[PDB]
Amino acid sequence: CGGACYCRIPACIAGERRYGTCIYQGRLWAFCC
Amino acid sequence: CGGACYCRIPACIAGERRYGTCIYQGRLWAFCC
Repeated sequence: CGGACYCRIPACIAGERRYGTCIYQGRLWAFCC
Repeated sequence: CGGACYCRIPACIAGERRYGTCIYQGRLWAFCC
């Protein structure tokens, strides 16, 4: 629980920060932790 | 708990499935959940 990350379009959730980009299912996403 | 996934080189660990790819700090990683 915690210490991990997610992919989100268009942006990360308030409280999180964008650390890079995901490539998933042929779309680009924000990589958020 | 936030995100549940990680970026790993070279591959995911036990208990995980690869969902895509991360672009992080100028390189490519396995996106694992």
